[PDB]
Amino acid sequence: KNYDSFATFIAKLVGPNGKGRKPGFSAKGMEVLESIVKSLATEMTIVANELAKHQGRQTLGAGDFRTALAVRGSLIAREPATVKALTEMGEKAVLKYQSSL
Amino acid sequence: KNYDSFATFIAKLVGPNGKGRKPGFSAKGMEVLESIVKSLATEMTIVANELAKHQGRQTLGAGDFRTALAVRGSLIAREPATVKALTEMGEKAVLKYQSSL
Amino acid sequence: TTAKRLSKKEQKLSSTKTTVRRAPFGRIVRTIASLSSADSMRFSANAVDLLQQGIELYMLDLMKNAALAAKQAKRMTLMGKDIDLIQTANHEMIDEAHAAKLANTSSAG
Amino acid sequence: TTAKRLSKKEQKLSSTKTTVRRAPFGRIVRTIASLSSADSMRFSANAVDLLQQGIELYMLDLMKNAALAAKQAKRMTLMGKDIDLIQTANHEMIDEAHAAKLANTSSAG
Amino acid sequence: KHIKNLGEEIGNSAVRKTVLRTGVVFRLDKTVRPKFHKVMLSKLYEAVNIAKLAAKHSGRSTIQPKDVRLGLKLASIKLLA
Amino acid sequence: KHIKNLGEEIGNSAVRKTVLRTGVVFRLDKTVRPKFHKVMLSKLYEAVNIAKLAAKHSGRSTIQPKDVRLGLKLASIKLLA
Amino acid sequence: NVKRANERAGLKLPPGRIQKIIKANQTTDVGRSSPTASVFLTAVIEDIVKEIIKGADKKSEERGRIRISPQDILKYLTENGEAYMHILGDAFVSHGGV
Amino acid sequence: NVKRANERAGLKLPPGRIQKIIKANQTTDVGRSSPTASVFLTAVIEDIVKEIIKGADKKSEERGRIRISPQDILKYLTENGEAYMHILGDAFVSHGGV
DNA sequence: CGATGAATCCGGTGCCGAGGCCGCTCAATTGGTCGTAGACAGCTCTAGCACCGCTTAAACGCACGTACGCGCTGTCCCCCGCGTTTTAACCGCCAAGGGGATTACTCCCTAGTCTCCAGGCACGTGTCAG
DNA sequence: CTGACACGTGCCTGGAGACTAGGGAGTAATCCCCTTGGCGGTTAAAACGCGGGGGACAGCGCGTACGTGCGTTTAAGCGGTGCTAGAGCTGTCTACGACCAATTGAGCGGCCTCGGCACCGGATTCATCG
Repeated sequence: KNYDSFATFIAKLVGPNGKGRKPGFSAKGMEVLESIVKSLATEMTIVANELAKHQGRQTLGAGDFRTALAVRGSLIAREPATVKALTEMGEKAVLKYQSSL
Repeated sequence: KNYDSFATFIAKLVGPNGKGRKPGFSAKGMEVLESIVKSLATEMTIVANELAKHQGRQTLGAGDFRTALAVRGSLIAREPATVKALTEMGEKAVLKYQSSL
Repeated sequence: TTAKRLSKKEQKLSSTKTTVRRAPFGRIVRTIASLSSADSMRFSANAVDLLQQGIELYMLDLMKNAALAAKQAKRMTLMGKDIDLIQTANHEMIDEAHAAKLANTSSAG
Repeated sequence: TTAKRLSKKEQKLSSTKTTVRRAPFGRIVRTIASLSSADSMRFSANAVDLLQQGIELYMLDLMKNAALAAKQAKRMTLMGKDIDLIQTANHEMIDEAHAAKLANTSSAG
Repeated sequence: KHIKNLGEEIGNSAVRKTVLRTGVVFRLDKTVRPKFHKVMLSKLYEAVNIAKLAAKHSGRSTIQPKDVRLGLKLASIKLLA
Repeated sequence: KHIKNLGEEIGNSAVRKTVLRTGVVFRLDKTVRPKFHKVMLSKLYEAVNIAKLAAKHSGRSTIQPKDVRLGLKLASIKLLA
Repeated sequence: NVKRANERAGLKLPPGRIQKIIKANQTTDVGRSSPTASVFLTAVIEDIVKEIIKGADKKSEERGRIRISPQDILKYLTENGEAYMHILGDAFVSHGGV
Repeated sequence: NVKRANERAGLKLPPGRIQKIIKANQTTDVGRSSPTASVFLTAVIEDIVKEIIKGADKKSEERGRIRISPQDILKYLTENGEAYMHILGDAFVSHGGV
């Protein structure tokens, strides 16, 4: 039986580098870099699910999560670019996925 | 057609005329006396479900609520003086309805 | 001994009347609701009372803590720098810039 | 300035070392786990190391805040009555009789 | 009428009243007022925009008690209990 | 006598190192040490007994990393992120 | 019939209504939720609310009147009977004194 | 086979792994969970992780060495780039000093 | 040696909320299976506990001297107090229309089962990075 | 330095087409509750100028109470060894939650009354600066 984690996929991000090299990592930071993803996922999913129950719906997609991201940006009073770029990227990714239908 | 509120039952538990004074109730007393029950039944069940999920089960057979009440009575530094009495009362009630079958 | 009597009256007799009147509170709430949007949002008749009962009771605790700190610092009056200590020790830092646009630029209702 | 020189290396030691040694943590943890019951709880080999990295950092933060509060009062040193102010400013309710009974009377071993 | 800018809608006497409601300190200096105004408005802006977004997410236009209750709960301020 | 009385195993050196770990205050009076120990022990008890209860509720008689990782979250102290 | 399930378990509030809010937070993966969970919780909550009401009634008559109001719950009793207050430590209740 | 999920939305992390986490916490009033939420969440998380790694790596070299360490995560990109820091809440990273 | 503004208490008033009715229409029992979940006896191999000997870092207690907390006093300036003037809640009343709330319906996009093969997980290995 | 991570390999089961039922979300229709808004007449509260006083900041004196250097323990700590409690996976029988008829009274929604609390008017403790 196998275990499911992001240990390899975290090492699979952008490391090919010609102008800066340095595609390095270590096993000490693996634990924190893989706990970050889980923390963000749980934190935003909780708020998206709670926000869903207001409408009386029972479906989550491309909606409640986007409003959850907006709420977690407003609650932080972050710079507008931080949330704006992230949501624009998310819309681009969802459009790329749904292009092929 | 039908609703979810405890006004009739909340205005019923205490036996009136203990010395000759039936318990009166204002309009704003009901709001707080229902919000207390709502908050208690929400937080206690959340902490009783996040522990049954931790064990890896599917049923909450009141054995997953005893160790949630104990956790909530220990987290608040509340001495077991008034937690053991509540636990005994709840256990006595459970048997009452169970034995009647 | 005038402030002592004023506080004695305020603590007990005025347990219902809020510090800031209803109409200015409604005006500021309506003004702030239309900030960062493009539509007149309207409101209800019972949400404003809940908003008041929340915000004022939130500020009272903070002021009590700040006054306790100021008294603990062997002083008798209260200064603004007392509030900053509680704000830092309780986290949730405010973007200094926003509060300014809120108190200064914002001008309507 | 020996205190300043030692504080210079304290962070570098903090990057890899711990304030209280490992065995005086394994005991303490075992002794407290053995209370409120009559069984040997039989700890693991990683729970202790997980507990340390949380508790030590939490109290580093607490004492940092307390020292910041002490500096504000134009007082160079640090006193105990500065901790209580921070603790009550964070609404962290505590029990004093139980804490005194815990600290004063035990055997560890 | 001459001055209508925000903040002063929270009256100068409001700060005195809320600091006098607690029987610890009976005086305050000149700089207490702006800090109070900034803190109160900084909290209220978030606490109202959260409710506005939650309302608009479910259709509708008018805010309602449920939306402000949810906004207060999410703003780390816990109401009647 | 000695009897390794509890709380002293967090010696004065640990408190001094914790205070001097930050770089804002380099002195400490005699009231700090008796307060640090009682501040620590209550939190340690409230974060250890929760994990012990969670470990006992699932059968078993030994505490694992997941139990203490749950207890730390429940004790209103967040972990690595 | 045992429609008097309140009489069956010796309770006053209806266990079904408490189960309705119990089931609202089950985070999936659990489901099931045997009916013995509602009786225990209902008994505990009933004891808590009964004690609070009895104390507030006993202490309201000192000011007079025959009513229970948020002022007579927030102050007076909860700051006196803090045992049931700490369990819900975030009071911030209503139009009441302190 | 479309199982080449990396080139589906140009992302790297596998949407499925995030989706199981999404389905772990969902009160028993929702279910459903259309498959287009996982893509959104995974894209957001992927951008956050890529940005933090790219930021921290350059500075983790000036101090020396060619690896990434918990102290080399807590320093700089969390202290300098607080935009990707305040979103999570507290830091409490590791044995990373101050 | 009296005695201001008031320390609180008595005597009513009438104006709208809380308590007693009053039928009714779904929500809580009641019987009837049944197919998955929780229980539980057995086992096999893993890591937690307990002890020995040596070495060296680290906590520890004492003498001594200086840095710093605390009480005193002159000050002067900035906050409160009080009368007065300006504003603006606010309550009663009458429109006016936006948008909450219910129904019909119909078509899309999740749920679930059947079949496959290549991406991800668990071992050798060495060469540099703490 | 020495051991740990990036490179290389072998395998298997979980992510994928894929096809279908079946219900929930989008959307036009309809009316009536409820938000906003303008008028005004008393009338309370916030804003404002002025004067006297007490409270924050600042030097000096004092003395006791931390910080530091040094000799002296003392348990942290390594590596080894052995012993066994209990985590962990498997195979079998069954109790008890789930979904579906059928029945029936208890509490939700309106009405009707009568006192509870907001209110004012009047009689006075403590006190007090002459």
